[PDB]
Amino acid sequence: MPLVYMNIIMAFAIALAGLLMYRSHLMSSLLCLEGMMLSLFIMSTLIILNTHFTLANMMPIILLVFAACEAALGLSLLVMVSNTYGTDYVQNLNLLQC
Amino acid sequence: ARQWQPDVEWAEQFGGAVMYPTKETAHWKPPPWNDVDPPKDTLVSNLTLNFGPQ
Amino acid sequence: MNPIIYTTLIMTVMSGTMLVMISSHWLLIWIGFEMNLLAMIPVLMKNFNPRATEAATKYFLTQATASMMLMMAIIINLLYSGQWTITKMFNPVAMTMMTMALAMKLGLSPFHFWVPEVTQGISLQAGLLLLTWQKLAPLSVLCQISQSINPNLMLTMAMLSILIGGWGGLNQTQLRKIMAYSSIAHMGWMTAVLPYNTTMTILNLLIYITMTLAMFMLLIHSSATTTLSLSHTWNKMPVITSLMMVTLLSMGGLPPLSGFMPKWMIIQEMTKNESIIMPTLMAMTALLNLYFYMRLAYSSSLTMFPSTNNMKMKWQFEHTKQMKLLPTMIVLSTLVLPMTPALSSLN
Amino acid sequence: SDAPPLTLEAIKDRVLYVLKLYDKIDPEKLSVNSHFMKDLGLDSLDQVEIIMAMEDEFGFEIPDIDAEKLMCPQEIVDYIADKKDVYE
Amino acid sequence: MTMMSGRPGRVPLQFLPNEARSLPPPKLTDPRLVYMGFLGYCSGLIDNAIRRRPVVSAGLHRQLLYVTSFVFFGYYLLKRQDYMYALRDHDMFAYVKSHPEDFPEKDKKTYGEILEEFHPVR
Amino acid sequence: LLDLIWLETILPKTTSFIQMKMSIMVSNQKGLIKLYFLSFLITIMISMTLFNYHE
Amino acid sequence: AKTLLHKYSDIPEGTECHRKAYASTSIGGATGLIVSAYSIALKPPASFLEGVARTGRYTFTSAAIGAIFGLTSCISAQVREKPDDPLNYFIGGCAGGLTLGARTRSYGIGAAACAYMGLTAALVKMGQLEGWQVFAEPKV
Amino acid sequence: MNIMLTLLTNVTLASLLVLIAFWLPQLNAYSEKTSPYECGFDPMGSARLPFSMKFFLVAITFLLFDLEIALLLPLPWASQTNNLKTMLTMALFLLILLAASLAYEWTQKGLEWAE
Amino acid sequence: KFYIREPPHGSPDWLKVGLTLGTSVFLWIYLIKQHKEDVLEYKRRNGLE
Amino acid sequence: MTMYIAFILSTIFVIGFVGFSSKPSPIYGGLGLIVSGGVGCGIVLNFGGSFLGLMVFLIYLGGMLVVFGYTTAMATEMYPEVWVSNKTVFGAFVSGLMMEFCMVYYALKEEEVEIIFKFNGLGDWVIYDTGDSGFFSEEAMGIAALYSYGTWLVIVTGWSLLIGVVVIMEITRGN
Ligand SMILES: CCCCCCCCCCCCCCCCCC(=O)OC[C@H](COP(=O)([O-])OCC(O)COP(=O)([O-])OC[C@@H](COC(=O)CCCCCCCCCCCCCCCCC)OC(=O)CCCCCCCCCCCCCCCCC)OC(=O)CCCCCCCCCCCCCCCCC
Ligand SMILES: CCCCCCCCCCCCCCCCCC(=O)OC[C@H](COP(=O)([O-])OCC(O)COP(=O)([O-])OC[C@@H](COC(=O)CCCCCCCCCCCCCCCCC)OC(=O)CCCCCCCCCCCCCCCCC)OC(=O)CCCCCCCCCCCCCCCCC
Ligand SMILES: CCCCCCCCCCCCCCCCC[C@@H](O)O[C@H](CO[C@H](O)CCCCCCCCCCCCCCC)COP(=O)(O)OCC[N+](C)(C)C
Ligand SMILES: CCCCCCCCCCCCCCCCC[C@@H](O)O[C@H](CO[C@H](O)CCCCCCCCCCCCCCC)COP(=O)(O)OCC[N+](C)(C)C
Ligand SMILES: CCCCCCCCCCCC(=O)SCCNC(=O)CCNC(=O)[C@H](O)C(C)(C)COP(=O)(O)O
Repeated sequence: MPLVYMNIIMAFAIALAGLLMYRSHLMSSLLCLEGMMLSLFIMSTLIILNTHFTLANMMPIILLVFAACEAALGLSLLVMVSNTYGTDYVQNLNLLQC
Repeated sequence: ARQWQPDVEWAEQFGGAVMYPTKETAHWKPPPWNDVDPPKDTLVSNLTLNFGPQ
Repeated sequence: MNPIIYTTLIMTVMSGTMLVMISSHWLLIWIGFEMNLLAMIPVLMKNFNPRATEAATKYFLTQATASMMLMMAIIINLLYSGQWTITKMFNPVAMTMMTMALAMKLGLSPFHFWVPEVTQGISLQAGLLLLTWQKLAPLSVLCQISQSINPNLMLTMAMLSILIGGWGGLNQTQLRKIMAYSSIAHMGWMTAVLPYNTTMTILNLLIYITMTLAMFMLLIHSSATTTLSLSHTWNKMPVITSLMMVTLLSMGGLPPLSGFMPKWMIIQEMTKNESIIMPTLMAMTALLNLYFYMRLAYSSSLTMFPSTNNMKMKWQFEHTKQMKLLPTMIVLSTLVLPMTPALSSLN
Repeated sequence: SDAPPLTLEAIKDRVLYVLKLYDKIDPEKLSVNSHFMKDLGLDSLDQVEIIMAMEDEFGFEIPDIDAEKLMCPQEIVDYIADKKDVYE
Repeated sequence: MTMMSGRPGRVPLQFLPNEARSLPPPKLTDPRLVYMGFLGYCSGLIDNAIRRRPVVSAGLHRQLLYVTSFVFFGYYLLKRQDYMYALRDHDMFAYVKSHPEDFPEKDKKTYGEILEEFHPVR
Repeated sequence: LLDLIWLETILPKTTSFIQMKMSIMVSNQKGLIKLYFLSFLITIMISMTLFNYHE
Repeated sequence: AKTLLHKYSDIPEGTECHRKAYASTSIGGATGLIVSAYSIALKPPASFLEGVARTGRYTFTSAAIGAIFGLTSCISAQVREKPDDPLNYFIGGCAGGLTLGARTRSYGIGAAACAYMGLTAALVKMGQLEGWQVFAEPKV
Repeated sequence: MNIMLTLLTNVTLASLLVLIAFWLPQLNAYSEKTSPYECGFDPMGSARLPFSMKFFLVAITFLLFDLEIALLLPLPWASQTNNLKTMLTMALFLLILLAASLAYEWTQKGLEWAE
Repeated sequence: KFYIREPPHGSPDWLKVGLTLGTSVFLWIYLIKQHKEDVLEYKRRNGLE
Repeated sequence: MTMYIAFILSTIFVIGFVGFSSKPSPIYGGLGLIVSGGVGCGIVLNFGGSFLGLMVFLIYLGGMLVVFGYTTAMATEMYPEVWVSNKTVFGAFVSGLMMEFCMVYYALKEEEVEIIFKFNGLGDWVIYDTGDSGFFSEEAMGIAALYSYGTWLVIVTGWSLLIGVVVIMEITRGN
């Protein structure tokens, strides 16, 4: 594997790590979700272009579409949470325990 | 001469948030009767702006 | 929410699950998971009540993270072999990533934390759907890629799920958290036998689904979500508590009830593969589930708790809406052991 | 767990620390039973500042009434004990 | 692992292949069918119990439908199960036939020639 | 000494105490996603090296 | 990962007690590090110094248990001239169990840990001897 | 390579203009001069306080509608296929569902800003 | 009697009763016919009769 | 090794990921993701995927505009954080930069195996095709085949987008 593939995979790992390690703002985590989607898009596009798989050229576009549905979903939830607390802090989501 | 059935002091053992109360967990409270918490009347501030003189 | 909108969201959830179940292309399986989650989020929020918003946000974050790892595993597998067909997963790093993503989706330990919170935060109908229908797609994927699954990782998560479900259920007074921990333990039982025999996995899933449907419908019939609220039901509908006690005993796995069939069928299978310690530990650990089922049975049916005066008014009214499949579900969840050999029809 | 079981001795120690933290009062001169107005020559406005310092210290609102009578440290201790339900 | 999921010539969603017609159908007095009917009767009784109706005599048409549906489903379930076990036996015998060196026929000694250890109980 | 105390202590009382302690430890999570998503990260990292780095 | 297990397993039982004890100490230290990581994640320590102190405490406890177990099991297998005997592992099991009781400073934990760690270690020795499989590869 | 040179040239020109703007004239910066502007009176609160979005649902909807232009942008190349009947059915299907999405949001009062 | 006339009462819903009984008899007739056909086909294939 | 253009672009991609993965103020986080989107567009252009790179850049520009608008409303935080405004954010940023440089150095002059496989460098130019033919763009034909081959994909994508409109309208209803 060339250095570009490892750079893309490292980008995905950094974003996943960013998602997993929460700070305070919910939106900061939605941004890491978007970054994971972007890294997947670039990785799959590079693999598809390199092997000249013509039909697969439509799959990153599809991959983009469901990226928006996931973002629009998340932002929707971020609205409701904010409407309850006046803040998007994940500390407030502690009504339910394990 | 009567079979023993549970009373209030027995029933109250299961009324807690958790079956085994713990120093830290004794401050947990049971959920509301409907799953509706009191509305958190958060003060969403209105922006204050000076329109004029200049 | 409008009834037509609710109906179409339910159909979209089912359509996503079926899309996962009929696809041969990995991208379509991923799309099915995405479509399932998209329609699943509003069903959890049908009653607003901010605890539902919290449960929906936690569920969305967990499932979106799992979806991302699933897509990454698909792409790694494609990189190491120009293959999109769901098969034995030519790359082992991709296989580990895929197993972890599916374990997060199912809620196996240690990815189990979200199940009790989301289940407690949503209504009983939403909990029924979440704990029955939502398991079909990930388990159907795991059955397909089972041959390439690493036994050490899958069995570690299975044992952890059984232990953690058993331990967590002991501390619960809320009925939905009890159901969640029971679900975690039964998921562990399902996934322990998966690398050896997928027919046993399917059989356990079906029996667990009928038992969970019966239990959730009995909890909907008597509008009880706590132990003390359920302890009033003997004084209003004794038959419901009697059927609940028998269903709880079956869920415990005691013979000659239906619950026993899967464990009996899994242990035997694991003994044909020279696995002895693992089934013994799993069977001994399931006694924790049996204990916290027996405690609920003591609370609701085997003794009579004090009642309230206003309950007298409830004596004058009947349950209006009837669940037609509840009697069949109860009978199927209890009296089905003599037809065990019919499991051969599942392969 | 939540706050510890506060006792009268803690209340007295905190109240006396607050008083000795006040500039217009010499520390070693003040006692637990020293009247604010008579013993320390403190005016009505000074007492108001001290009560507000108590509200900051113990975190609860003492109305204008029931503050017009807390005229020595001991009465402050008794008032806080009554409000917080502390007996021993 | 799936033992027969991908058996050659298998129709995806058939539930009852044509070759299964070569097997004797289960008798209508099959004890398994009678147990399915008993399950249907119990479902009808529980239906009467939950709805707060006279358990034994409330709805005879409904109880009859419960019994009939359970028996009707059980008949085809039994046919599929019997066919699937017949397939397992067919494949196992064919494989033993086609791999003689893996299942060697062993000439058996008599107990007069075998030397078993004796462990006295005392 | 034996029937009412030590035979109770070794088999059933020890088992009940151990299960109660383990249940309290397992179920005492405050419900903050920041804690158990970090737990998820630790779990993922272990899987990649402990079970993945030797296939 | 797997290397730490084979480092302990490659040394013959009643020989080279220093190297066997070092390998067991490494295994124990790794286990303590994993426990510390999960404990810090699920129960934050309220400051960095407290986190470091808790991690050091757990890791030192686990490594001490491993060192004592390995040292006493190897020494017992070498003086009794009987390797491949589970009693050496039982003796190592309460070596580690008494170490745990000393570390937590309680007699009851120490006695329970004797019993349970010794039984578990003897069972592991029996499984090594007889080929018992914890995770079994599918064959049928 | 030519486009990279063009981008570098444009950014360099803009940055040089900023540098001349900041280093050529005489600066006499003082506290009153650098204070925030709100028409002559000092600001009441912070400009970093939450500022409500009344079109929040249109903003979320714009995310989905923006992804549909990505699906419709390859249409010029799709008109060159032999299966024009299949292609035209799919193109119209995507635009009808796009219009239906707008119709649902419009009728259910989704395009109205919150008060 | 009752205060509210309790619409489902002494005259049962004859359409539903008829549908239930018709479904039961239709299922039974179909099952007997199916079993007869299965026996005939089994004997035909196995050279018994 | 030639001009190191692709390696430089991928490094800037990783640096932007580290920037928004640091979890500072979202306004800043949005900027880092925009930088990453532009640089990933450049990477894809350097491989013959003009349409895909431009489309992803456009999509992420729109999404980040919506995120900026949402940040000013629901994630404002009166003293917003830059990478040097807090020890945690700076520590995470420095950890990301150091880890990327360490991985690059270990994979560059020597040939280490990190998780999956190894790398020697050689520049990404080595793995190209040499194919010489065409009056069309292969990427464009592959994307355009969505309307003739991908009928099922169009159906599921369109249904999902319509359902997404319905779902967002249901979630924010409240009541
Ligand atoms: C191995 C072999 C075995 C396999 C086993 C498989 C698994 C077995 C089962 C697994 C577990 C199942 C769990 C089910 C959970 C369901 C949750 C639920 O409904 O709530 C519980 C519900 C609670 O009721 P309640 O709370 O009292 O009622 C209050 C209301 O909820 C208050 O709500 P309301 O006021 O809004 O009321 C509205 C109400 C009233 O309803 C109405 O008014 C109807 C209105 C009509 C509107 C029409 C809209 C049309 C436009 C939408 C179009 C959408 C298209 C989507 C597709 C897009 C494709 C791209 O509607 C509903 O209540 C729900 C409607 C359900 C609709 C079902 C849609 C099915 C979709 C199928 C998808 C697959 C299609 C193919 C896809 C192919 C791939 C692409 O009661 C129960 O359901 C009890 C449990 C029932 C379980 C059934 C037992 C299992 C099945 C047994 C039958 C045989 C099964 C095997 C079949 C074999 C094959 C032939
Ligand atoms: C149906 C079946 C029937 C069976 C069922 C019933 C029987 C079974 C259950 C009953 C026995 C189980 C009890 C086991 C130990 C439990 C200890 C406990 O509960 O701790 C919590 C309890 C609470 O601790 P704490 O509240 O945290 O601290 C405050 C202290 O209480 C207050 O502190 P303190 O100052 O008052 O005292 C602390 C300190 C100060 O001590 C004292 O104050 C007084 C002295 C106490 C120890 C004296 C032992 C020395 C002499 C005994 C020699 C053997 C017996 C005679 C044999 C004759 C041979 C013909 O104690 C020590 O320093 C002693 C350290 C260790 C020395 C003893 C260990 C020697 C092991 C024996 C090796 C045998 C190998 C095979 C031999 C083959 C030939 C026979 O701790 C204690 O108070 C008890 C400590 C005394 C333990 C030693 C006594 C047991 C001796 C035999 C044990 C073997 C039984 C188990 C077999 C399996 C294990 C491998
Ligand atoms: C608690 C007991 C379980 C209850 C289960 C629900 C009861 C209702 C039955 C559901 C009706 C649908 C089944 C029959 C309709 C047509 C079936 C056909 O279309 O599908 C076939 C499949 O047939 C079904 O598998 C058989 C369904 C029979 C279920 C009953 C077995 C229960 C186990 C024994 C417990 C005792 C139950 C007795 C009931 C009282 C296709 O086979 P195939 O596509 O190649 O296999 C797919 C899975 N593979 C490839 C991975 C193997
Ligand atoms: C159209 C777009 C392209 C334009 C093409 C031309 C590019 C022009 C460059 C842009 C900068 C324009 C600035 C013009 C004024 C000079 C400002 C500065 O550079 O001069 C002084 C630089 O001197 C400094 O004091 C430091 C001097 C020495 C210390 C380090 C320099 C070391 C170089 C060695 C010099 C010795 C002889 C070298 C011979 C080659 C700073 O003085 P300062 O007051 O702050 O700034 C305000 C300037 N005012 C007064 C005119 C308003
Ligand atoms: C940031 C800085 C800007 C400054 C802000 C400007 C503030 C202007 C506020 C002006 C309002 C008044 O004068 S209010 C009118 C105040 N005058 C009276 O009340 C008359 C009777 N005098 C008394 O009661 C005592 O002398 C007394 C000392 C009051 C104590 O009383 P005690 O005997 O009970 O301690």
